Amino acid sequence: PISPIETVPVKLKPGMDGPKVKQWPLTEEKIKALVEICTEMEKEGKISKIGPENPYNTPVFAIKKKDSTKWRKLVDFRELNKRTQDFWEVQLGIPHPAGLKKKKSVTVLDVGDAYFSVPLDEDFRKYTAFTIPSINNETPGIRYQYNVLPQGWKGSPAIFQSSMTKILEPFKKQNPDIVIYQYMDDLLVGSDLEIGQHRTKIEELRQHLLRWGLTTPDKKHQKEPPFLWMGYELHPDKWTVQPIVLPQKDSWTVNDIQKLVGKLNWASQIYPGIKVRQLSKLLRGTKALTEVIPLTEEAELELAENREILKEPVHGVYYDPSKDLIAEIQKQGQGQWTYQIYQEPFKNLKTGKYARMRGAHTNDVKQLTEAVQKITTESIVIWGKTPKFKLPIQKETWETWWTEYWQATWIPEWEFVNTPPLVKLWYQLEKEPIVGAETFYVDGAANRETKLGKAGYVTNKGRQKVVPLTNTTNQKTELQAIYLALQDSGLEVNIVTDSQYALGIIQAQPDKSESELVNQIIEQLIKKEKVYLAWVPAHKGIGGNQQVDKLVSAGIRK
Amino acid sequence: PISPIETVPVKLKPGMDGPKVKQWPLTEEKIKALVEICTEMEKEGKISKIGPENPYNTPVFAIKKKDSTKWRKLVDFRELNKRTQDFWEVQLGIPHPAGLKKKKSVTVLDVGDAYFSVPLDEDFRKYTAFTIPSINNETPGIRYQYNVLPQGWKGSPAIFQSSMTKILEPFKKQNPDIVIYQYMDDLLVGSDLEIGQHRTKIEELRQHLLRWGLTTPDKKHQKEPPFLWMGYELHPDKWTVEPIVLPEKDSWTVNDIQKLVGKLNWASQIYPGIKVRALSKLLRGTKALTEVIPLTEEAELELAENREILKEPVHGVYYDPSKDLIAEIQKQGQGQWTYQIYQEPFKNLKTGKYARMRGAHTNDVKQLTEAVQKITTESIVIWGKTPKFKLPIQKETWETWWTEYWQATWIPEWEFVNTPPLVKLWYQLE
Ligand SMILES: COc1ccc2c(c1)N(C(=O)OC(C)C)[C@@H](CSC)C(=S)N2
Repeated sequence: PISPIETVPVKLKPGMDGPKVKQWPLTEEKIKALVEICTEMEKEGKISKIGPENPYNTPVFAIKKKDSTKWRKLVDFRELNKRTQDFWEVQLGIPHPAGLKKKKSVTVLDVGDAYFSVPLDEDFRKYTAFTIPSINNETPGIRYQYNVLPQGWKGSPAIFQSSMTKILEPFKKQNPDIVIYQYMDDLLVGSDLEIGQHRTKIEELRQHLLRWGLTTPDKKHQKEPPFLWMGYELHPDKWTVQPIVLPQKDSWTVNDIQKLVGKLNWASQIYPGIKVRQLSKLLRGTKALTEVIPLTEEAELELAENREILKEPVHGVYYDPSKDLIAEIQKQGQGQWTYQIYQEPFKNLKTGKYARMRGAHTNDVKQLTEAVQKITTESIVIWGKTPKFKLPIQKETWETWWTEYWQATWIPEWEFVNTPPLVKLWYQLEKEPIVGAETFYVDGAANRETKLGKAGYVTNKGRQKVVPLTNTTNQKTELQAIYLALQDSGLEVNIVTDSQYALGIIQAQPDKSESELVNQIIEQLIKKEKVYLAWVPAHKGIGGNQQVDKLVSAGIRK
Repeated sequence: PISPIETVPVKLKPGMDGPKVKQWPLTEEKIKALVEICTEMEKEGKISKIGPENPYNTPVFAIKKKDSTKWRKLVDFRELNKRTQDFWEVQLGIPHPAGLKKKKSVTVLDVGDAYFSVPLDEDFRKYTAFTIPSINNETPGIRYQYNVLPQGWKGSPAIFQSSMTKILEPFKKQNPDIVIYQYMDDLLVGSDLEIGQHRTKIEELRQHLLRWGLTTPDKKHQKEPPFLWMGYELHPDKWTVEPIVLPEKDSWTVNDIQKLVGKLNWASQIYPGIKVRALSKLLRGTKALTEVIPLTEEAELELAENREILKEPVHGVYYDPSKDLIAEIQKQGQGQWTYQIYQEPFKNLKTGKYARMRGAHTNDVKQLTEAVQKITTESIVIWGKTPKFKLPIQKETWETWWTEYWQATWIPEWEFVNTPPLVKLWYQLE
């Protein structure tokens, strides 16, 4: 059942040649299953025996996947796939269920063995050459070519997608408002015509196709509603995912954990309120798929908290091109936020989360805005529209982290709402130094090979101090040194900083961190009435310098 | 209905392959605008659909250039140029007239519709294959090839260069003081005339441009507060430096002076012969910052001497045509940014303050994108090349909104800044 359509032109990558092999000699039983096989294939005119004259070859596999009644074969166009030219990949991802529409009735047609009909270019076929030798080398040259796009063959999937497109071209032209989608081996036909008035076009389709070389065994309209689309579970008016059974053990390896980590994420398109955070935080020690790991109490906390929602199934509505598209973002804490996209209030379109990670010390407003994009970017990747924004952030705190920040930023139609974890500015610094306030010339240091340092200060009224530190970074240290400095100050203070690094850290005003040290400063900052920092060149001249780095002296020679 | 002219063979540089870029998905409003364009132009024999045997790709946008009414197409041929044109920069150079900058005022016209008339080399065309996006990855992208010379490409005017010269001839000798640079789809035109004379001296060129080949300058119309009537006239003779402002009265407090030495400390790698100790000494002590402590006798010298190295620098100004300029910008106030085009760090080639109003739409990204061009037409006008832009912005935020305020042809190369800069302080040049 060869098609009668304009084939597509393929050459192998310039310079390279088609493959030439010689297969592993096989016996009586293997050859019988293949002769028989190729004959009625040749019969459908899918292949053609050629002669000695064709140079190139490839091997055959005469498999049995399950151990069922119909023997079958296959050829691994391994070497050919190396050689053959490059194509415009069709596998350009997938369309996302959220953003699909509500097309009353729909059917899917299996175009599975619908490639073998599509004809190969008349010049390449020679390359697809394979030989069927016998047991007693009585007939060494029983070789066949390949007239249609073979199984696997780099371009097959690339081309078949193209041919078929030109194929439904007039039908999609005559029957306009019906709508076909295609991927792999599944055809989804859909309309807003009552079942029978729908089955027409499907049958019409089932025929049109038949006229073009390709069959579609489907029967009376074929398959309907419970849809296992690329994992996704879809229903004529709602979507979600179905088999998603993340279990548990008493001794897991990162191996299985990865999986656990995946599922949770996957399930994150739909189920409002999921996090992977802690379960993944621990993943860090990337050794082999043999090493095991102690699922912490923080991880199982989440491993269990997440199962509750995921315990009881949540639904997904479809897109309605007229209705408002919108989203608002809630913060799940630990730098984690959750967004929900909706048209009709409480009608769940889509949900997902933004977790600023693998790069510490980050500000909140900033993170708010970061996710907004995650959305902006995603809302176009699907609705080609920008969600109106319902966001938990006052205007005046925004107008400030808009005009405060350096990296320029932008946020479209956003509106204000209330919700407990309201975001905003806990603190801020000063621009001009404070009058009368005490002036603290801080300093730190460390043993560049001995692990220790000393944090401390000296105020302008002759207020000195130090605190010997250990197992610390020249950074941590010059950081820690500001905490003291902080502590031993009353209400409105002035700090003169040795370090760029920390000055920068404290410029941005971030917040939470596993580094209790940075946090501890935050709170100081948070409690102070007026904090003014200032900064000066280390080795050069940090003001009182001579004395400062000199009172913190241990081991140095300069 | 056709008249086959003949082609100048375009071939692949240093063994490369053709660009296999990915198309940024885009608005539906815009995914419409591109079919409404590409088809009517597919009619016009300009463009054509290709099959799967062609894997090559390239970006397509959709702007509204002169104002708001109809859309414009645009292409990021940035990989093809980065492919071919570093051989068709040789084989087909188009030289930069260095008196370009020397002129009073430079205007520019989209004399780019003009290359649609030249057939493109059949055997090359495969490398101009673009694609048009579908909403939600449903339908397989609408895929076209280029039959003529793509208005995007850098290899185009290379070719049509010829006709450009031949077509300008009578003009060039009627008015010889005027120079013209054919950059991109750009006809850079400058003169030492009044803002009324060069303005006319231009249309004169427009008229000529219609007659002699119905090549066409798109109608000049828009009215921004900076009274842009007819003519996008950059005035290069306005090129004076005034960024690095020392505070007039700031040598009063410990703080001011504490600032004053740090600033002086950056300048140290720019003007290395900098003397600042006897100033620093003024603050060698752990003192209160709000303490009005006046200067020392010998300190004024270090301020004064260094305070006169400004009005006259040397060896910076050295451009290397075998290296690539880098522009880097940074935000400041509500509408005042800054850029520094160097090429080898601290070696400034050109600097400036992208201004704009206080009561105006303080949209960062309007400024940033619009800042960027302002850099660029100057970087063309002066060197005739595009700066690697080190951008103060989220990758994904820019990859989501430039296409909005980009009323320009060429899409200069770009990078985005990871860490913050101290530089901003007050107007400072890195
Ligand atoms: C219950 O199944 C569905 C429910 C809604 C939709 C679909 C299937 N869609 C589709 O092609 O299915 C996969 C390939 C995504 C398409 C039209 S299919 C005729 C649209 S716009 N909405």
